[PDB]
Amino acid sequence: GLELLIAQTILQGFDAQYGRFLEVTSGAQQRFEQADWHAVQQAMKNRIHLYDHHVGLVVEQLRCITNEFLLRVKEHYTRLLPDYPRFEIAESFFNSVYCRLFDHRSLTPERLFIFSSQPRPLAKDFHPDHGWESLLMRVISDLPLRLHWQNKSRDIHYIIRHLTETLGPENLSKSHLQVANELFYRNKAAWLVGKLITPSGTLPFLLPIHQTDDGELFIDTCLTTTAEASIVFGFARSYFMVYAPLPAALVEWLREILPGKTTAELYMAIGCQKHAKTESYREYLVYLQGCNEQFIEAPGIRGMVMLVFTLPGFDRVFKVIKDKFAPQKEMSAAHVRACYQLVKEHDRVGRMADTQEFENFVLEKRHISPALMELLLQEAAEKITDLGEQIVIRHLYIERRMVPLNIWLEQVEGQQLRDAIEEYGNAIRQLAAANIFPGDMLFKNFGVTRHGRVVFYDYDEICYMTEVNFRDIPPPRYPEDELASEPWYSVSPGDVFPEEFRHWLCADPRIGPLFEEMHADLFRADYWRALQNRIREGHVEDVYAYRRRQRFSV
Amino acid sequence: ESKVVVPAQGKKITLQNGKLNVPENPIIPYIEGDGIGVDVTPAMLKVVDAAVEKAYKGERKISWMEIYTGEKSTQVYGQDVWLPAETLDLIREYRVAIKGPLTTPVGGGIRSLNVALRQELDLYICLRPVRYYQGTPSPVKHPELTDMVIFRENSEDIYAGIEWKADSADAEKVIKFLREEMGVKKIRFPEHCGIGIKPCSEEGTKRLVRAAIEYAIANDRDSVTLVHKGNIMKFTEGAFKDWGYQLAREEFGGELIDGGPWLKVKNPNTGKEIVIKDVIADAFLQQILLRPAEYDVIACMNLNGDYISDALAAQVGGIGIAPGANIGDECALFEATHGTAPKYAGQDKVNPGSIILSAEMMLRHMGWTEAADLIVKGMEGAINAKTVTYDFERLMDGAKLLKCSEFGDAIIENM
Ligand SMILES: Nc1ncnc2c1ncn2[C@@H]1O[C@H](COP(=O)(O)OP(=O)(O)OP(=O)(O)O)[C@@H](O)[C@H]1O
Ligand SMILES: Nc1ncnc2c1ncn2[C@@H]1O[C@H](COP(=O)(O)O)[C@@H](O)[C@H]1O
Ligand SMILES: [Mg+2]
Repeated sequence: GLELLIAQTILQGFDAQYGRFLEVTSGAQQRFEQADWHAVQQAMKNRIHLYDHHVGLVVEQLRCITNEFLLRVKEHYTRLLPDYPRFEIAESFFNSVYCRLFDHRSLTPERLFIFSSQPRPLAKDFHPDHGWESLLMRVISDLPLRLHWQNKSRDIHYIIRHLTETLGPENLSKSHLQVANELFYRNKAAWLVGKLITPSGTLPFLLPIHQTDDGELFIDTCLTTTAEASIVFGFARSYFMVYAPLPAALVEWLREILPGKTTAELYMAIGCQKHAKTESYREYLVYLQGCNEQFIEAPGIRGMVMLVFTLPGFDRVFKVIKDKFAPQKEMSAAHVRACYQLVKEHDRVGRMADTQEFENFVLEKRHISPALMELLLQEAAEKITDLGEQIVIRHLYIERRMVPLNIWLEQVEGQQLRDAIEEYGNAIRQLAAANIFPGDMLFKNFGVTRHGRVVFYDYDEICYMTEVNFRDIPPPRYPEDELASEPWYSVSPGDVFPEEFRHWLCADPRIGPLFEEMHADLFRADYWRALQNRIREGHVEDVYAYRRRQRFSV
Repeated sequence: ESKVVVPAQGKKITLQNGKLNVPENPIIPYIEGDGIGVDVTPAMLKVVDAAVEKAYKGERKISWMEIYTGEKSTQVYGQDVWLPAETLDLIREYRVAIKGPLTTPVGGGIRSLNVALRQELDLYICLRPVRYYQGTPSPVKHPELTDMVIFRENSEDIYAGIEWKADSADAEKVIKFLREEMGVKKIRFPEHCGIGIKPCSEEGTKRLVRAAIEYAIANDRDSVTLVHKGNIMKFTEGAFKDWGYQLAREEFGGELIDGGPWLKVKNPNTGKEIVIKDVIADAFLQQILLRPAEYDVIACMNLNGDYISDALAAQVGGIGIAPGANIGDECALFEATHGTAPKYAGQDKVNPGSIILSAEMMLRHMGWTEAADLIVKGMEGAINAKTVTYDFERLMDGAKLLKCSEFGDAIIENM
């Protein structure tokens, strides 16, 4: 008789968890209205850690109820899934319970939902019946935000100026707008997300609503390009706080924009990370069936703490923590995990890569290159176990594969090179302003995306900006000092000297001058002091997921 | 792949039976080095070649093969390749090599390339020969009486770095074990207490003393002096003395002098006696100021060797021109011992003394003692004449200011 009870107990867990998820998300407006940015940061951490409380709760419940079989439950759980609106995430929720019950072991198709096994409008149309002048007024008025506007007419004057430049005044009269019912919240931004329906086709329509210091809300820009929306919903950016009573309907809707993003990636963006992970595995399994390929060591410079592999044509890397680090890296395994935990909770500002913890990941022996098998068996022996035709990697991370900045820089000339170094400096500045210190600024630790943007991925040496002592390099006391191999001055742990950054960042004759004209501040300790002073004063630096030039103010 | 061209007409130095077969046509690898390495390396090559041509009539020649590490390695191999795996392999294979300065890191987070090479190539001996050069500015009255060779152990001692922070549990856990499990009664303050471990072993000790005694044999030195703090640390420093004395007995057949520990070891090549003695560390540091002539070759532990070498270099006015080498089971790496002085790099201004003198270490290590002498004669010749680079010129009186390359020529003109 427990068969049905357990299945019902699990589904009760899902109904519970998703309701709370909605509530924590519902407070995104009030946090934004009151400019409570520390609670905005705090809510991201809570939503991320919400799913796991309920999985744990359900497991303990099941244990107390239970202190062939699983197929009885599986089918029971399967039977109440028709006429249940969010069956997809419920299946993932089911999976999470089995995975904890069986410590991520014997995961195959019929024992759990490794495969899918299977109202209220979320937008409303707006037509320029009385000109776009009034149309945009009605949209802005329909917003629930309880703050004032300085010059709504300024912003409405701006958005038309954009729309006129983007397409013809004949297309604009025949084009209309379908904006979503909710606001997508991130950091100090409230996003309006809509669709632009033109005779020539359907286009993204994005208006970020920002907040003047203790004041009004202004629309900072208007974005209508396919590629621009990618950036906004980027893998490197924090997840959106969006109220989605039916997410599967929203994922389908968002898909018309963001045409390049996969189901999983689209689920990630709205904040269903655990279900995204379920779809990430299916996207993995589908790719794997579609090709004859071997897992190889990822291109670029080898890791001194992480061992990372990939498939030749695959868009993601697998990173695993070695048993032993290089002799000069005085770190505990626990600390690297702690660094990875840190970035996952943290606001990434489109400058840090998102990871997915996987436990007991399964690979086929025939799929591994002999070079990698020996590397895995030699540098990560403790992490792997043997299962006949397959191996089990205890613990690894999966992230978006980019092209390592160290590699990219060798393939790039004048103009593009100028774009590369600009992206690096801005990356470093943005991260530093977001309370993050990038340990190994070395190029080999940054990736270059499809959009040409720079993202950090080595978390060996990460730490909070508030944790470090930025120092000037003392002027020589005597001539002798200029030629010494060692400092005459004492150096503490946590002491950083921006001056020395030059030797690793300006070796090459091309890149040096560019740093010297674009990012001179990176090598002065005073710049990092000013930044850290503001983080200590509680200030949060605004990030724009778009070019600074695109802004209305310029 | 590889971008090092192996010279066509050169030949590989071979190690067989624990002895170095040095061909008359040897391939020597050399790293240019970061910063001022660009000024000092050319100068060395010119002088080291000149010494060989003059000393051996042309019957010998060195086939130089540039290998890479550091900023330049970035310029040939790719963007963040600062130490290619082949560099280590080429150094292991060719047995003997020379490098300019590599950038040492301020700040704890980053990776040092110099230390990478050491631990990677397993070079456990730090060799530091100190002597005066006639005319060098000095703070002591008689620096001419100083001609020592310091064999410094580099893989053990407190320098190993086995330590725990105060109040770290690990420390408290360690302290706990000593206090109740081991019964240690001698830690005055067990709370808020950092801990470091000092390991000294027979295997680790004897590599060093063995190397030093051989060097004394190979180069006609008078004595080997084991320096230690035996009178306080009886099982670390004291065992280092005891093992060193035991080695000279068992392996080199040392006879006792007047029942005292001191041994008379006979040089197999010459017949001349090599005295094996020992002195306390704190005393030795006085004894080097007062009576340097007594001492010759010195073998000691990590911490002690570092202290003594830094003091000896001051006495002889050669802090800025100190030679160095790191030796292992299968290869040897001679280095310039100063920094990269990026401020001056490329102005052909700095003093190439250090690298040049590590080249003389190298030449002597190849058994080409004759050629090494001509550098020595060149260095003391050009110093006496006061034709020197800025670092000395400003200090001496009636001196001629020369550029790096020019001072090299001066060294050559006095050979
Ligand atoms: N997202 C990614 N895209 C492409 N390549 C990657 C990615 N992440 C890692 N790699 C490759 O794996 C290598 C090692 O991983 P990572 O740099 O994160 O840590 P690490 O090498 O341990 O740190 P360190 O630079 O201190 O040695 C990188 O140098 C790069 O070649
Ligand atoms: N080792 C694994 N192999 C395949 N899928 C996994 C593995 N671990 C977790 N998953 C899936 O990832 C989703 C989230 O799992 P969890 O992170 O354990 O809550 C679930 O749908 C699981 O089925
Ligand atoms: Mg790396």
